[PDB]
Amino acid sequence: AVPKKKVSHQKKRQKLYGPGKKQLKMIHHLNKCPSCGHYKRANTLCMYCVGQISHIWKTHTAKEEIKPRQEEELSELDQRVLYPGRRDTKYTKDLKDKDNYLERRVRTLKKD
Amino acid sequence: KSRGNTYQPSTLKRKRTFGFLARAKSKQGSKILKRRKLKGRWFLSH
Amino acid sequence: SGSYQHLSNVGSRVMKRLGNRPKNFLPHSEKFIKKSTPEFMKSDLKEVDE
Amino acid sequence: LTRPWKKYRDGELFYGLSKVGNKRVPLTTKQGNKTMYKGTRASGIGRHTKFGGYVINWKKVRTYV
Amino acid sequence: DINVSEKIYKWTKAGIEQGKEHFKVGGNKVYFPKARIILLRPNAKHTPYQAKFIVPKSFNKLDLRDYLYHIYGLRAMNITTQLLHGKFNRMNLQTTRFREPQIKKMTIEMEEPFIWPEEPRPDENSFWDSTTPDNMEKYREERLNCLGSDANKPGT
Amino acid sequence: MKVNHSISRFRPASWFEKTKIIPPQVYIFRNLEYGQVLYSQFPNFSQTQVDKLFVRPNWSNRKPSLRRDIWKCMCVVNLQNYKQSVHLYQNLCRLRYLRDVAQRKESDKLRKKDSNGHVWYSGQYRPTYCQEAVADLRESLLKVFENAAKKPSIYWEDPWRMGDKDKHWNYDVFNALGLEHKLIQRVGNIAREESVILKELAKLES
Amino acid sequence: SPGLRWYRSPIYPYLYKGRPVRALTVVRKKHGGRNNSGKITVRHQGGGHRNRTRLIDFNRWEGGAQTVQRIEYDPGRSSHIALLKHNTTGELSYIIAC
Amino acid sequence: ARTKFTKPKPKQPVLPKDKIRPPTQLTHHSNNLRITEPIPPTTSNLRCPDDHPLWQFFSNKKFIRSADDLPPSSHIRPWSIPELRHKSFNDLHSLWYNCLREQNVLARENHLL
RNA sequence: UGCUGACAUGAGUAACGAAAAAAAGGUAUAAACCUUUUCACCUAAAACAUAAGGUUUAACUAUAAAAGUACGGCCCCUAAUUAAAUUAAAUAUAAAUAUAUUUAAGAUGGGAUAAUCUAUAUUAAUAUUUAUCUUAAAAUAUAUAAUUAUAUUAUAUAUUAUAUAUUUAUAUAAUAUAAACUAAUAAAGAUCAGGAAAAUUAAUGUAUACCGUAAUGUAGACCGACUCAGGUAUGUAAGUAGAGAAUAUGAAGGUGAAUUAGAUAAUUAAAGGGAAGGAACUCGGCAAAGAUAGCUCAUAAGUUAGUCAAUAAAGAGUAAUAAGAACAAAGUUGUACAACUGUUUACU
RNA sequence: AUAUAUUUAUUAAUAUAUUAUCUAUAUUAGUUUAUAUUUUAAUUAUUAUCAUAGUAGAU
Ligand SMILES: [Mg+2]
Ligand SMILES: [Mg+2]
Ligand SMILES: [Mg+2]
Ligand SMILES: [Mg+2]
Ligand SMILES: [Mg+2]
Ligand SMILES: [Mg+2]
Ligand SMILES: [Mg+2]
Ligand SMILES: [Mg+2]
Ligand SMILES: [Mg+2]
Ligand SMILES: [Mg+2]
Ligand SMILES: [Mg+2]
Ligand SMILES: [Mg+2]
Ligand SMILES: [Mg+2]
Ligand SMILES: [Mg+2]
Ligand SMILES: [Mg+2]
Ligand SMILES: [Mg+2]
Ligand SMILES: [Mg+2]
Ligand SMILES: [Mg+2]
Ligand SMILES: [Mg+2]
Ligand SMILES: [Mg+2]
Ligand SMILES: [Mg+2]
Ligand SMILES: [Mg+2]
Ligand SMILES: [Mg+2]
Ligand SMILES: [Mg+2]
Ligand SMILES: [Mg+2]
Ligand SMILES: [Mg+2]
Ligand SMILES: [Mg+2]
Ligand SMILES: [Mg+2]
Ligand SMILES: [Mg+2]
Ligand SMILES: [Mg+2]
Ligand SMILES: [Mg+2]
Ligand SMILES: [Mg+2]
Ligand SMILES: [Mg+2]
Ligand SMILES: [Mg+2]
Ligand SMILES: [Mg+2]
Ligand SMILES: [Mg+2]
Ligand SMILES: [Mg+2]
Ligand SMILES: [Mg+2]
Ligand SMILES: [Mg+2]
Ligand SMILES: [Zn+2]
Repeated sequence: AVPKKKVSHQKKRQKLYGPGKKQLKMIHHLNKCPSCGHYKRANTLCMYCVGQISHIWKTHTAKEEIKPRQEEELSELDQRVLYPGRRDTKYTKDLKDKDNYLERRVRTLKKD
Repeated sequence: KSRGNTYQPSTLKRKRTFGFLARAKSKQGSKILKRRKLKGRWFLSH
Repeated sequence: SGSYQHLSNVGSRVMKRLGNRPKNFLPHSEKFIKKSTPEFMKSDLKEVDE
Repeated sequence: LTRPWKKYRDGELFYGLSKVGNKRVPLTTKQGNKTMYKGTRASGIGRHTKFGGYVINWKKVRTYV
Repeated sequence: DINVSEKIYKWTKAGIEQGKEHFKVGGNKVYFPKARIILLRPNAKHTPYQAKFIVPKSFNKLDLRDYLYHIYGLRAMNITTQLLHGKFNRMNLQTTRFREPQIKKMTIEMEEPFIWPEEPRPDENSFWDSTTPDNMEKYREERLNCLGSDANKPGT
Repeated sequence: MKVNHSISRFRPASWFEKTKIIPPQVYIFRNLEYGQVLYSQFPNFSQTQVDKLFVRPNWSNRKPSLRRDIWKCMCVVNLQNYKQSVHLYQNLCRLRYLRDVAQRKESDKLRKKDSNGHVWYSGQYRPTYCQEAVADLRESLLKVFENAAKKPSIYWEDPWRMGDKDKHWNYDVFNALGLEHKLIQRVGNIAREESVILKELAKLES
Repeated sequence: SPGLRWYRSPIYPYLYKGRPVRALTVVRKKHGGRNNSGKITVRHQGGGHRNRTRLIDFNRWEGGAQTVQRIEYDPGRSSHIALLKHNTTGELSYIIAC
Repeated sequence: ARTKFTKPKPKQPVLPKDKIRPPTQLTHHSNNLRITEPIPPTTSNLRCPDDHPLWQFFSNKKFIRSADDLPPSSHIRPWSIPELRHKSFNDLHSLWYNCLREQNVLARENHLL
């Protein structure tokens, strides 16, 4: 149930790193994407090219934003009177800074 | 019967028992207050 | 800020304690202030008391 | 998640920084029971009625001349 | 002859007609008042015919009305009072906690409307320009809360 | 005892004719807390009226409190006949129902949304409901006059509350009628002596 | 019920089946057998039914003929009490029933 | 509970066609009603006066006095006690109220800042 | 089993706290945030109103709007009770103090008027607990005033038509569902016999103070060291079903979560089914299994006479015959001990 | 009912597409249901969810 001794430096290290099962393997199965000449996984789509195509689809197949007439044709002063500004909470501010906590996809290296 | 929740707050009761004025009014409470003052306490009572 | 502290004198004792820091822990107090301030703001000379 | 930037369990609270603190700090108007009435030195103006109403006493009302 | 509310309304109308107070003036004459009031910007819930003030915590509704009449010449017809809560604040967790001040805010209704002047641009006014102090605050946060290898990390 | 008052039921034209408490008119009430509007046949109202209107409440359109202070008269609309006023009132109720239950999605689409796709608010005050009520009032009145002497009139709390006298409120039917957009006299505490003011208005057109 | 099996109480049909005169009744303050210390001095006394003590005339001073109007149940004593009415005076009073 | 054995209940006793009263209300809401877009209240209907007494809380109708709009520190001095001592009561009272007004203007601004 | 600090080891191991998720888009930044649609879960709640509590957590600083009527406090009044208070000498007492009496405080309670809307000030003058039956009345049908069977039976409002004051008032007549529920009324059964305390006319008044109001509240926002399957007061709690607040469903509302994706060995947990046998198991039928109406009938020995035994066991009617939702309902007996309903070692 | 087309002399008739089957008032306070009035406010085929895999018979 309980360790009888302080496990030594040797014995913890040979346990962890000695076996190949536990080690990380080289990703030999990279290959060139045909659409953009960059690294991608074998039997896998290029995340750049498919992303680009998805973006294209979004730009074309776009549901139009609903802008109400009455709010679109308000005067500036009138709009200010109706819908004044406010102090956002700390939480709200944190939520707003998305680049702080949201990871954008990195581009791979160009294949040789 | 699970224990641990022996504190059951109720502001009124707290102020009656452990409030400053209750301490002031009793002789014993006044002595306590004095003792706390001597010690240097920032908060003498609830 | 979103403070409201400026329209009152609340937590007065605490403010006094903070304001009147002991002089032998003045380096401690100002070390972090120095760190906080940018190079163009901060001055080398000692901020003497009133 | 309570907040999406904190995916894992840091020792951060659901709200605020610390739950604990000095309980012994003077009451305000907002605190206490329904019966707890603090008041704000605003109205020693008139007189409370026998029935629970109030009757202003204008000789004891502040004008700013 | 007539009911109380109606009588009050009649009195108010008479006072308006006069150009005298639209309300019974008190006897406790304060010659040198030290009270200041902070005229606030209007919320979405209010109209152009309303104005809200931060006032003294010991300021009465009647007192406020009197102040508005005599100091400024404005007659507040209806007045409400909103005493705010005082949330706990502390400089740091090593310090003692205490409440921020309970602050009294009184809305008034008035017979003529009013809309604030438009707030200035960043380039125009020196003081009303939140970029600088906010940036400074951010820099302070960075520098105090920077620990190890984030010292090398470039500034925002 | 007598349980029911004038307010306790819906009152048709015949009842009004029999009684004559007030003239032919409909009262409209802003909610200072939430910005919601409350129509009524009488200058007072009860929980029953609230229940009738606020039938499908949610977080956005919460069922309002009946506390008297937050309710304030937005608009008092007078008409040529009791029957006409009753019909207008019914139309308003119908419109409200449509907005809440039947044709809710369309109403939502029409409204102003903030970022994060909610109907724009400041606190729990939502300024769209009032606007809708003004638009709904305009619609109902128009319908009444299509269906169809004293010149009718709409006593406003506030002249600002009109969208625009050019863009709206200048239909041919209204003009033919002589729809006078008056406002209530603010020479007194409007909130506190509201009932008195309403009584005075009622007296004026009789 | 097995609790009913040994419940005997004497039936008095002549006994009054109404409330006592309210002017002659004071509240019967409970103690739980606790003295001014707040400590249980007398054991085995506690939360009964609510009661009113009845002000029954033991001295019997006034004199003159008095008619017994009714005979009542009294919760604070084993005896019945009799509501007398003074024939001349008209003053009302309680008395231990014979 | 509902069971295999539960026979259904009888239908409610309807009042006959002749006996039922005609309802007091006959003609209800218009079926033609339509959800129109809202009509947002406009400042154009207002006539905010140029001498509204609430402008007295501002200074030259400015949301905020800039550094140039403010009176400079070298040019300005507070009153001396001796100077005040030879002023009349009414004058002093007026001065006090002017001071208070100025504070209010600054207080509004200061708070905003 | 020294004290304090720092850092190891177990170990990148267990665990990430009852849980239903999917796609598209915000965004070529999202398992976790927002929106839309789909799907699910709670639904006499995981809903909607509130009480208490609390680092304001809120839809936020441009912030929780009250003269009063199905608005609370404050105020008046008092209960339980409390009081360095109160009375040459109230009484007692090593001091502290204690007692009795006064006065003052003290809500968990009582408190005038009101949609026809209503007016609270000042001065003067003399209600434990339970029940709404039976009878009687008239009404509706069958038979030949009287019988039989069936509901109805005190109050709550609009309409119409009359008679009196003069379209506003008063009274009368007639018209008009069922089932729950409310308040107010009346009469009244039982012993366990049911709070306290604070006047009326007239004249003159009344410019209506202060505080509470967010959100959370069977909970991530309180008490449990934690965003803890624990503890936490009250009122509504769509319909369909039913004796019902049981049980099923779920209109609306709210929610689908600081862990995910896969795989589903051994093994564990919590479930479902099982041939032939049927307690052979085991200390012991522990556990599991077992309900051939729940309504209406009927129901023994014994016995303290109490359908106590009884919700008797078996059994009948209605329903169903191959079965085909949930929930209520789980035998009979002998002996020892204790009359019985209760109480007990909060955590063996 | 709206929108888009075709015929007809904006109207009516036809075709296609989309949305809808609500609502309000009476029956003495409230709630539900019922009927009447009001309104365009529908009844057949086939699915799904939930109730221990809802239960049961096979597999
Ligand atoms: Mg503890
Ligand atoms: Mg609170
Ligand atoms: Mg009012
Ligand atoms: Mg004894
Ligand atoms: Mg050592
Ligand atoms: Mg791992
Ligand atoms: Mg493992
Ligand atoms: Mg291991
Ligand atoms: Mg694991
Ligand atoms: Mg979990
Ligand atoms: Mg996405
Ligand atoms: Mg239900
Ligand atoms: Mg919830
Ligand atoms: Mg809630
Ligand atoms: Mg609350
Ligand atoms: Mg208030
Ligand atoms: Mg009050
Ligand atoms: Mg008192
Ligand atoms: Mg008190
Ligand atoms: Mg109370
Ligand atoms: Mg609320
Ligand atoms: Mg806590
Ligand atoms: Mg614990
Ligand atoms: Mg929990
Ligand atoms: Mg249930
Ligand atoms: Mg649903
Ligand atoms: Mg078997
Ligand atoms: Mg078998
Ligand atoms: Mg055996
Ligand atoms: Mg064996
Ligand atoms: Mg068993
Ligand atoms: Mg026998
Ligand atoms: Mg069972
Ligand atoms: Mg026993
Ligand atoms: Mg126990
Ligand atoms: Mg135990
Ligand atoms: Mg009814
Ligand atoms: Mg239809
Ligand atoms: Mg379910
Ligand atoms: Zn590519």
